[PDB]
Amino acid sequence: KCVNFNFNGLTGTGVLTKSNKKFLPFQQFGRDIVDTTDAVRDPQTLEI
Amino acid sequence: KVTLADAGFIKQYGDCLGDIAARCAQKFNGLTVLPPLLTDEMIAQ
Ligand SMILES: *[C@@H]1O[C@H](CO)[C@@H](O)[C@H](O)[C@H]1NC(C)=O
Repeated sequence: KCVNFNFNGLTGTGVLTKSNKKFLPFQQFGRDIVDTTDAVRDPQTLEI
Repeated sequence: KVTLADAGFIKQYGDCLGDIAARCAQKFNGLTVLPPLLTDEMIAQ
């Protein structure tokens, strides 16, 4: 659903869904082709 | 022979993907493309 969110200081508005991206253990944020954030690691569950 | 990259349609359901941006704003940054009034079939006619 479209919610506001704040993930460890990164804030914004959007719909959060299950990702099929595989982040390596040191990665916290992901970005798309245009250098805007498009995925996060949950600070508590570590799900992408 | 000609590949048209924009080819505007209803792409919000299309946009959701693993690599969401897939692109030329993907609509999200405020840039969209309107369809032509005459479709390719109408021009062919
Ligand atoms: C944070 O605490 C919760 C408590 O249930 C735990 O399940 C979770 O794994 C913890 N996360 C980290 C990163 O320690």
